Amino acid sequence: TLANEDCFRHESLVPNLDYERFRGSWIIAAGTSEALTQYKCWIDRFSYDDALVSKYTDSQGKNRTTIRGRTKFEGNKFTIDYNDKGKAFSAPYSVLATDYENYAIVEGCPAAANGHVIYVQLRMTLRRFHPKLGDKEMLQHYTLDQVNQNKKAIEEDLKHFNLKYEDLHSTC
Repeated sequence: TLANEDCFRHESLVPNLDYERFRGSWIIAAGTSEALTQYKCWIDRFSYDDALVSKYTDSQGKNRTTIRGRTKFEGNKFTIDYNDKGKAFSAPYSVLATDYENYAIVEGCPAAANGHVIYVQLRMTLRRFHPKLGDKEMLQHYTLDQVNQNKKAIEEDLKHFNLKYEDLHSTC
């Protein structure tokens, strides 16, 4: 049970998380796990009642990977159950803070992060993302710009969990 989940280390600022406003596509900018640095520019798309599609690449944009799973939310807490494929990422997770529209801070316990990670995600939307002819660093520039537009709010929430953004590994 998520009710009895013991691996979370922090109290959420959004215990009554509105799942419908949190859904959508999110790009992971940075986190506390070195092992997750392998999976670059990770995008999680939460959809409908409980669908999740997650997409990433390696460090040279090679080996594009998609994994698909099912979520279950109880307030801020959610589990993802990936299919066989991506099992290392099936875990409980918890939204620690979000303004819904731009950013979220999330904690979780995947085997792939050696059991624990806190990460910062920015909303990925075609409303803000205009792909161009010839942008080699497409996702990368998006992410940095969106981090930078929301940097005060992100820093304030992180500080609340005894973190600073400059202590996180950059993962896009």
